[PDB]
Amino acid sequence: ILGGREAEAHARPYMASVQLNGAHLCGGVLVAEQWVLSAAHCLEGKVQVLLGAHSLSQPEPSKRLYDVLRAVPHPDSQPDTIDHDLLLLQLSEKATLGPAVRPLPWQRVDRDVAPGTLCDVAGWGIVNHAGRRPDSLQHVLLPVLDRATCNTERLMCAESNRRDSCKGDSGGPLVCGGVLEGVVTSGSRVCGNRKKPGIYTRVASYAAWIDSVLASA
Ligand SMILES: CC(=O)c1cccc(CC(=O)N2CCC[C@H]2C(=O)Nc2cccc(Br)n2)c1
Repeated sequence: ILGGREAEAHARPYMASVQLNGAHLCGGVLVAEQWVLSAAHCLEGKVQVLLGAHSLSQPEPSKRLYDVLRAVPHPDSQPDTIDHDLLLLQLSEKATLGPAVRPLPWQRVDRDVAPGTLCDVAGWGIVNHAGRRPDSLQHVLLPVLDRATCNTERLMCAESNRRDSCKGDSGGPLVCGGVLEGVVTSGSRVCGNRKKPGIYTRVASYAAWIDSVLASA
């Protein structure tokens, strides 16, 4: 997160760190007891998911790491494209739920969020252009852009004027009126430059796919 603030410990109880050989790689969103949604290129052998966390290193009563049982990228995702950039991860067991670990409802109705609406993006991605990795969760509020300024029906844009998502925030949520609307893209892009808006996959565009994966296993 660039130009943001430190999040309040555990106030975003859906927030997941998606980790690869022990280190944070991507954000994620607890959407059911045993399913975290992230982005497709968050994949590249040993994948895990930390729930209930504010600090990645420090001891917290709610922190729980989990093994991943199944990794389901969207079938139409490609390693070199930003389309269909979703990934579902089934956890090893169902998450121990509490005030600090709670699934986030996702938008099932396929209407765009109103342009100008500020939505909340949280993550452990880089906080500057030198690559600094924060210990504790960060967030920033970002105004949503109309479709034509964005320029897919399946993607949505947010302003990137200093305040922005960046490397390592990929796969984490964009939240608007307490509902998940967006998942941060996992393709490379310049951050912090108002002329290159943030890109987030509209989850409502993929209600059929998600369900069809959350039916099973
Ligand atoms: C969303 C966006 O603005 C943006 C910009 C540039 C780059 C990216 C891509 C991105 O992040 N990834 C690609 C898949 C792995 C993940 C990553 O590289 N994870 C990571 C690496 C080092 C430190 C940290 Br913390 N995380 C997104």
